[PDB]
Amino acid sequence: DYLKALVMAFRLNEAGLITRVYQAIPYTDIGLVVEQFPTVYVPRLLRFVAAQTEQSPHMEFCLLWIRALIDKHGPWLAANRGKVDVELRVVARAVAKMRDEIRRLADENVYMVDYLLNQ
Amino acid sequence: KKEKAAANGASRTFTSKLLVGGAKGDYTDFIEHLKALPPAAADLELDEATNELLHFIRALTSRLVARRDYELTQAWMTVFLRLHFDLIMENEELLQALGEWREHQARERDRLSELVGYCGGVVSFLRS
Amino acid sequence: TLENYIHAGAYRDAIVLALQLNHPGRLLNLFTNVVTTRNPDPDSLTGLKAVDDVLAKLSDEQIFQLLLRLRDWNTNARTAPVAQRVLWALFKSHPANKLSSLSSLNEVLDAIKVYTERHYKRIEELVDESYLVEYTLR
Amino acid sequence: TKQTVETLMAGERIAEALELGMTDLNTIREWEEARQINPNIAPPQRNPIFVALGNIPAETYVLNTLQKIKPASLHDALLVLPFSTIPSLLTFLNLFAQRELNVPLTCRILFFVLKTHHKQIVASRTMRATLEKVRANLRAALRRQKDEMGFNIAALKVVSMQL
Repeated sequence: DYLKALVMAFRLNEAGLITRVYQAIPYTDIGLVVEQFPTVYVPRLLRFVAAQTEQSPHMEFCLLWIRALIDKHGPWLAANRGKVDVELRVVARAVAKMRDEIRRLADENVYMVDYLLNQ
Repeated sequence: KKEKAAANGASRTFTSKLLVGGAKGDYTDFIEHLKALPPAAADLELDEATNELLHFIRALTSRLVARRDYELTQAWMTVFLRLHFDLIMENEELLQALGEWREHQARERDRLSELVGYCGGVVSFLRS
Repeated sequence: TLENYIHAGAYRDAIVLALQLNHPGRLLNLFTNVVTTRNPDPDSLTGLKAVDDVLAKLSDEQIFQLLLRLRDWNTNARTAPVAQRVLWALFKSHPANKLSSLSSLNEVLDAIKVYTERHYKRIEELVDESYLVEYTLR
Repeated sequence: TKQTVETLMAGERIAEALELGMTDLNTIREWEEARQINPNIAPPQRNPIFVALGNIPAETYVLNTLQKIKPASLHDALLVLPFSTIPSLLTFLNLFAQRELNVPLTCRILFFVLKTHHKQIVASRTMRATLEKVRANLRAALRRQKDEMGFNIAALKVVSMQL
């Protein structure tokens, strides 16, 4: 269903359209979608959800996208490598920037809270 | 951009709307107020269950239970506890308030850190 | 309560003697043995309440001596963790004010802080890697 | 050439250590189940090597022979094992987690294992169960030792601010 639309939106290469249908799908369906998704468009898709992670405040959503992605298409990425090693390398960067920004601040705060909560 | 000014704050009728939030349930107006001014060092550094700190902490707690603005929540919370940590260790109400904040803060931290953790890790593995 | 002095004063006298000793010290080994006791009952800072207790009664110059050795136990990965746990029991049983005061503190405190941060980075990275299990499984 | 002498040596040491340890664990749990029938009269008769060492738990004999191998050879040595040894290893790894015995080491070796034995482990339901055990315990261990240093570093920052 949504899948169909997303494969067409990639089939057209129209970036804005890809984005509309991308944010369109509900978070509960992402599994289903990524599972049935064409492998040839998987590297391209990665480049996308990478660039979305680092240019639009939708953390849980994008991280979920990468999550279900590596989950359903991991062995593939492994064996293939090649050009995908660039795609991979921007995903890593993408989660890294996401990591050290949302972790560094969070736990620090809560640790201080903890000490204060203990006197 | 906004995430450049956010990293700028941590290097360095307002109280009206924030206190009106106590009457209301949505400190939303106040959140926008804060989202405005760049020298929050001047503003943040500023009786009986109607002193500003309890309600500010309550406002960050409110934002946490949303699904947005984790970034500025933490950013504001660290500069809050950068200078107010000696003054709030003296009072009791804002202690129970931080005790409530820590709840939501914890749940969500767990969620997000498992996600960026799982992803960061598995991807670091796959590129090997 | 003379019996109580007798039973409780045992480990107190033991540890205090260890700290007096500027020898390499089985102090490490006493702590080590008592913090990983196969029976952790009851549930508290060291598992043996008695250890928290003797930690609390601590002589202050000896608290300092304990930190001075703690910073040394933080250099090795092996001895590190037990150091982290006694540091933890120490900081949790004592409010900061008693500890801010002295009886040369800051340099030791900074060696401690630095190396603790290092092991923090290390362990975080290890959680990230550890999710490998999560994937492999499912 | 020589690398395989090293590898092989370091393979045999862990393999037989794991044999002794696993047999020991099995005898003691047998004795457990046997004593829960009748608590009176029931001797362990453990292998002489443990009682020779100062009567130590299997876990630590295993852990020590492990901790003893050269960092570099640890890889190929892990790989060279027969698969027959593997489940025991997980059974000990679980234990290393359950008591937080040398976490970074038990990790490093656990990754080396998983990286090379995916399918084999995920096959047999027994190995997956022990793997769920190590998952839980190692996760709990890392959690606790993390939060500890966090609180430690909070208090350190607060006394450094206080000074």
